[PDB]
Amino acid sequence: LKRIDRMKTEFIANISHELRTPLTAIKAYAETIYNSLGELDLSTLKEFLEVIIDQSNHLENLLNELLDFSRLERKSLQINREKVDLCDLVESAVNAIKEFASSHNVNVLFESNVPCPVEAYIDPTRIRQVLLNLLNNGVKYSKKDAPDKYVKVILDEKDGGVLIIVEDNGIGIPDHAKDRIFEQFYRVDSSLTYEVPGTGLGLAITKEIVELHGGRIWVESEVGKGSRFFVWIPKDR
Amino acid sequence: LKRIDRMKTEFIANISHELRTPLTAIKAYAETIYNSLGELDLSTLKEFLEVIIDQSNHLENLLNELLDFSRLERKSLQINREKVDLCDLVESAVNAIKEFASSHNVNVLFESNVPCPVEAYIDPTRIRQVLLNLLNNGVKYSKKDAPDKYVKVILDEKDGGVLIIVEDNGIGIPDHAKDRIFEQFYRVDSSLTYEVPGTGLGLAITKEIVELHGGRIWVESEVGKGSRFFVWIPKDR
Amino acid sequence: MSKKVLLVDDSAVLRKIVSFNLKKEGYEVIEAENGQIALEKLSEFTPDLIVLDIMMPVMDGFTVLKKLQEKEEWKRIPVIVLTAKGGEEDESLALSLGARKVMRKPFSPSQFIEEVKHLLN
Amino acid sequence: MSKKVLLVDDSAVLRKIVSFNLKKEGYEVIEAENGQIALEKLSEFTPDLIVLDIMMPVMDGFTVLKKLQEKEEWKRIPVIVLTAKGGEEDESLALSLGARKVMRKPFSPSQFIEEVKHLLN
Ligand SMILES: Nc1ncnc2c1ncn2[C@@H]1O[C@H](COP(=O)(O)OP(=O)(O)O)[C@@H](O)[C@H]1O
Ligand SMILES: Nc1ncnc2c1ncn2[C@@H]1O[C@H](COP(=O)(O)OP(=O)(O)O)[C@@H](O)[C@H]1O
Ligand SMILES: [Mg+2]
Ligand SMILES: [Mg+2]
Repeated sequence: LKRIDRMKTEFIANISHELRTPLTAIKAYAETIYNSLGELDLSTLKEFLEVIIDQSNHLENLLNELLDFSRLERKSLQINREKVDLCDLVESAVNAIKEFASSHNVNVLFESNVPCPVEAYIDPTRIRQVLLNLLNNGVKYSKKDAPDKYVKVILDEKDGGVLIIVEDNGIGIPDHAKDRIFEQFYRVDSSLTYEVPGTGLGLAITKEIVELHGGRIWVESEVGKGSRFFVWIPKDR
Repeated sequence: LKRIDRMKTEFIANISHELRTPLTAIKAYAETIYNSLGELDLSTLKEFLEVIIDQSNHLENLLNELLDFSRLERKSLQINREKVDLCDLVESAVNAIKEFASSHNVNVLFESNVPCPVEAYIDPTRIRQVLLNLLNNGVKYSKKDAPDKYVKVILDEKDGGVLIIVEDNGIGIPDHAKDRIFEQFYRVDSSLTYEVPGTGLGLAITKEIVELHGGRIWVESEVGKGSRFFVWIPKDR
Repeated sequence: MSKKVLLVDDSAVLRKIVSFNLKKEGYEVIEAENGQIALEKLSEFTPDLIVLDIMMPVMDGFTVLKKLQEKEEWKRIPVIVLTAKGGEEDESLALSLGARKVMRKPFSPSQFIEEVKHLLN
Repeated sequence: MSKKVLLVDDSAVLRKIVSFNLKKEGYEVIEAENGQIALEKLSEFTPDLIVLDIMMPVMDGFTVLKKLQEKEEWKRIPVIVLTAKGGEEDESLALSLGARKVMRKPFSPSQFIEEVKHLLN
């Protein structure tokens, strides 16, 4: 029947876990500052404030996922296209993930087999969002201890559209799961997915954004080697 | 036959609304402090930190409702009784809300139609949460502008148990909804409830806590006059 | 003489932090708890800028927006709408009621101030 | 002659704020990124107090707790468990493995320090 109810109840729990960790930081750092102004040098004070700011932006990401989820059940998610240099936009996304990247000892790359600029008629906000989700998963699922971890964006044109690839040194994705990771709420609940923040909404939102552009998304992955996500979008006008 | 999935979807939207408001303050205050160190006197610094701390505590209450919701569905919510003086416990609750109440100029009062101590074998934490929940709605559903707004906890011994009443001069509860307000997710979607935060779980959690104690909860209220929430628990031993 | 900004939102926590950032720039701030009060104060002075929330008791921001572009003195007052209503048609309707810019909550104060400075040039 | 505390949690954000509040009181702090790395450090020294997370890679806090109840010189070390695990069974299991106090997160840094002082006096 409709197991959707049980999947939404686990959704509630995941929301509560994703809210718990930033809130722990925000509460402890804010009350420490409040009780320690005489013991904080300026450098430590700004550092603690930045934790609050960074943790509150994790919560803003959670907020926007719940709103986008509302826009899926309502089938209301829309896009607004405009003439956009896609090279400057992927470069815009690697700067918004580079700090959170090196937080996990991971660099981000952007090769491009095609001359810049690459003009496409797309919704720059949502495509940037798609890029950030794939980049976020690249570092959120990088190999635990191993070094030189990276996530790479390769921009290219193929089959009468633009082909974006997001490749990483990840834990990998099993083949029994490669065909359902794009579904709402679904998450690989393996061993090495312990304290990993997770809604299971990201790739579903990504998929709907990509298809609204008239494109498709798919993945190729081998456990241990990493993952490659392919986004193909028509160029339009 | 299952409207559950419908009410659970608006529950997600209500989580997002409750998440959005404190997060607006936390982000804006944190970034302001960070960029305004030379433009803050010490008192403004501390009060901006207090806003952050107070808004985080709103989020923590949100978090504890999702946790408690998980315990409700899993039928694992559990009380642990101790020998506890109820006169003291109810004062721990009115004090813990006296501040938030004064933010709306609502006075919290406690009258015990009996001699203290009131000894009963209850869960001191969970009964406190019950009192706080109903005292919290007494302030949150106060009449907007109003002369001398109060909320009163009235201790009593009736029908072989303890009768806790929480009366308010609030906006009142319409008669057609006096029964469903204890349902999960249920909120009286009126007009004077526009920008009032809520998930519709407080009373469902309150009702479950009180019944686990062997007691019952019910409400009397007329629109415009006020509300009286009745909580009756056996004394136990 | 410093520019005066009319700040209209039902949340005291919100107006406190917006007022503080406005005064950092040297602006003068006049506060309104709802849309009704906002118009009542506009009969007394004319601000250079209005910051407007949408969801308030008594009178909402959409109604304020429509009333300001019905009075010849107020049509030209630039309005920034700052609202938690991140709806897709929420913005369009605000823009068609005369708003110059619609900004969502949560917001960045610095971005909000860049936009405030921009309309004051 | 200042007391030492071994701080064991997978999160750097958390270790930093807890370490800061511990040194306000003058304690030395040794950090461990997981439970196996923790125990490797109890071979080099013995602390006055252990602060322990539950959910960690490699080795979780539950198995750390019991190995401390095992070894003779670890037996008597106080352990505060500070964890996001909110379950009543999680606390009872942790308590039955020798933890003297379990505190949930989000936690109050000062309530946390009061319990730290209490277990060291
Ligand atoms: N780059 C990646 N490497 C490994 N696993 C991934 C990657 N991207 C997504 N996944 C898996 O797909 C699942 C669904 O992803 P997503 O919808 O983004 O969920 P979440 O919001 O929890 O990240 C996740 O559990 C994750 O295990
Ligand atoms: N003291 C009160 N006065 C008026 N209405 C109330 C009161 N307490 C509860 N209610 C009504 O009961 C409904 C559900 O309350 P509750 O379960 O506490 O959920 P929440 O407070 O999270 O919305 C609300 O719509 C509210 O209007
Ligand atoms: Mg408002
Ligand atoms: Mg952990």
